[PDB]
Amino acid sequence: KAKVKATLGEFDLRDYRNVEVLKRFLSETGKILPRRRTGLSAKEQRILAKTIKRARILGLLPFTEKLVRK
Amino acid sequence: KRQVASGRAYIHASYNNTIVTITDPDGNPITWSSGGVIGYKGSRKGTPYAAQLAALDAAKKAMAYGMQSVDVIVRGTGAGREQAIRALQASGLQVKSIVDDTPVPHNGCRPKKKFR
Amino acid sequence: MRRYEVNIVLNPNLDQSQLALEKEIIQRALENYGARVEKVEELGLRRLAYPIAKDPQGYFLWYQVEMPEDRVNDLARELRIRDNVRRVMVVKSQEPFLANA
Amino acid sequence: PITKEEKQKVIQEFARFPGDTGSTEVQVALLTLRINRLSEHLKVHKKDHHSHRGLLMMVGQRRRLLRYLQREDPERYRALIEKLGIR
RNA sequence: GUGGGAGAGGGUGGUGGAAUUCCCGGAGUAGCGGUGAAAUGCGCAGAUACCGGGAGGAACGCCGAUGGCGAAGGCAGCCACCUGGUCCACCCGUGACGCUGAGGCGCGAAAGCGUGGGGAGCAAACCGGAUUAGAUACCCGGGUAGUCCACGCCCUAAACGAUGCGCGCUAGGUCUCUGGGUCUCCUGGGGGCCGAAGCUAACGCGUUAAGCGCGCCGCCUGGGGAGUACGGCCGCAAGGC
Ligand SMILES: [Mg+2]
Ligand SMILES: [Mg+2]
Ligand SMILES: [Mg+2]
Ligand SMILES: [Mg+2]
Ligand SMILES: [Mg+2]
Ligand SMILES: [Mg+2]
Ligand SMILES: [Mg+2]
Ligand SMILES: [Mg+2]
Ligand SMILES: [Mg+2]
Ligand SMILES: [Mg+2]
Ligand SMILES: [Mg+2]
Ligand SMILES: [Mg+2]
Ligand SMILES: [Mg+2]
Ligand SMILES: [Mg+2]
Ligand SMILES: [Mg+2]
Ligand SMILES: [Mg+2]
Ligand SMILES: [Mg+2]
Ligand SMILES: [Mg+2]
Ligand SMILES: [Mg+2]
Ligand SMILES: [Mg+2]
Ligand SMILES: [Mg+2]
Ligand SMILES: [Mg+2]
Ligand SMILES: [Mg+2]
Ligand SMILES: [Mg+2]
Ligand SMILES: [Mg+2]
Ligand SMILES: [Mg+2]
Ligand SMILES: [Mg+2]
Ligand SMILES: [Mg+2]
Ligand SMILES: [Mg+2]
Ligand SMILES: [Mg+2]
Ligand SMILES: [Mg+2]
Ligand SMILES: [Mg+2]
Ligand SMILES: [Mg+2]
Ligand SMILES: [Mg+2]
Ligand SMILES: [Mg+2]
Repeated sequence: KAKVKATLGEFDLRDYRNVEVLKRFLSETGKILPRRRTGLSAKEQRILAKTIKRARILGLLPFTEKLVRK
Repeated sequence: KRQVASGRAYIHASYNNTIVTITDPDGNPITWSSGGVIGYKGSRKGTPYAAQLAALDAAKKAMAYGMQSVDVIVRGTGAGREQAIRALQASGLQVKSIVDDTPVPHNGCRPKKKFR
Repeated sequence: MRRYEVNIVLNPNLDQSQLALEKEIIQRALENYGARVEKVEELGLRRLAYPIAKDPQGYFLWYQVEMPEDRVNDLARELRIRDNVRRVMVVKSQEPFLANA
Repeated sequence: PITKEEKQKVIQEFARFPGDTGSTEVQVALLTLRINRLSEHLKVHKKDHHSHRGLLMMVGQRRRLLRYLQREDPERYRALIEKLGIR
């Protein structure tokens, strides 16, 4: 399986406004993805988290979702 | 005395019971059921069988209102949390979609002693 | 005077007399708190991920600024007191840390 | 807080000669500046304990560089002290 | 000094969503809850389940780690401001300015105390239901102090690495956080795991020493009696030294 950053451009980890990309590090549900699946370094992930949570308070990213099938 | 066509069907499962409410596409219920609604009383209510029959009884009771397409919402976990969706599938209701909506806090409330 | 970024998300449904009004009021705020305005991006109509003030959408603003520090908080208070402004997020500017460089 | 403008203005104020960054004088100047900042910050905020410890420390340093200075040249010490308003 | 950096380090103000409880409304019957089984309890004055709206308190899911910061206690949503500690590079400045530290002073989880707020969930005491030979307990249903905040006391702890601080010296290997570099790799600085020499009663410790040394502080001297008594000091008290 692909890790996110493996398929991706050279992109701001610090942009909370760009949803197109930030969406890719969310799960099927609103959950921020483990490093296992984001292929991100330690620092990187740590920044990514904070930029997500920002974006979330801005209504751009989902705080939580609902799971389909089941 | 509604004739509701398509509709939502929620399944709330616990370790103590299952209940199913069936409802209209804007959210108001139509009929419901539960392990205690049909025969069972004690612990017996949270068996998966009881979950089945609750599912069914509510779904036939929905036939009476004229239900056909149903969208499923599921909340909780218990035995026959699944068995209810199994019955509900082959019930004679065409299942639109299943969903798991189980509510979880972002960690706000102290739990009871049984829960930590 | 430091460099910040003001995000404003306000009620979508506005018409023109209205929208130009709240925008000029935001302006009168920034002038009044000593905020030089380096750039603006008006994104506008956008689909929110979750309903905000009963409404599925929002209208989007972004302002780069240089303003004195001890004001930024009060400036944000006054920016919020407006009814139609549903979120204000002010953020200290940062440089762009990249990835997959 | 303390920016390079302010910082420098003080170091060029207390240097023993042009170019000196680390003279005893300049260290006690800069110290004493930071000290004053912080004790103003705890004029409010009496509940900030960790900063307070920091200040006990800062103070400790200042006092040591003075103790030294006075041992070495008493005169330049009296200078430093009146100039800074201390002890 | 300069120039970079990482961080739940502290303080102050704002603010976001999830969830619980409650209240208003809709639709909707006969149960819900709960347990090994049950019963108290709640429900026809309409509950549970479902939808929409409001109010209020507390705590911050995923990220999250075997991670980070802090002198310790301890510290996790986001934002801003106020502030502490620390690390690397540059080799620029002072020129031994150092280490430790009896007393003192300050910090010090939780519970607890005082005065005034607050009160959702939880919950000592308490009230009930069970279980049992009995149940004063566990298990179930309620519930007050408390938990929360402001200010002032209290000063304990398995306050644990059960390992005082500082410095120098003594194979490596492996995982890792964070700097710098000519970036299979080197080189600082933290976190772990194996293991040289050595140590150790053993277990184990082993460049994060329990090894080889030096400095300084604390402490120990069979068990019970006993952290008791008397005395002093602190404390509103509880009680502490
Ligand atoms: Mg039951
Ligand atoms: Mg508003
Ligand atoms: Mg912090
Ligand atoms: Mg803080
Ligand atoms: Mg009602
Ligand atoms: Mg009754
Ligand atoms: Mg009754
Ligand atoms: Mg209330
Ligand atoms: Mg975790
Ligand atoms: Mg800092
Ligand atoms: Mg030199
Ligand atoms: Mg010389
Ligand atoms: Mg002492
Ligand atoms: Mg205490
Ligand atoms: Mg307490
Ligand atoms: Mg009290
Ligand atoms: Mg309770
Ligand atoms: Mg009894
Ligand atoms: Mg109880
Ligand atoms: Mg020793
Ligand atoms: Mg590197
Ligand atoms: Mg440490
Ligand atoms: Mg190391
Ligand atoms: Mg190692
Ligand atoms: Mg050996
Ligand atoms: Mg070992
Ligand atoms: Mg050593
Ligand atoms: Mg030993
Ligand atoms: Mg003793
Ligand atoms: Mg004896
Ligand atoms: Mg005692
Ligand atoms: Mg005596
Ligand atoms: Mg006494
Ligand atoms: Mg007395
Ligand atoms: Mg006692």
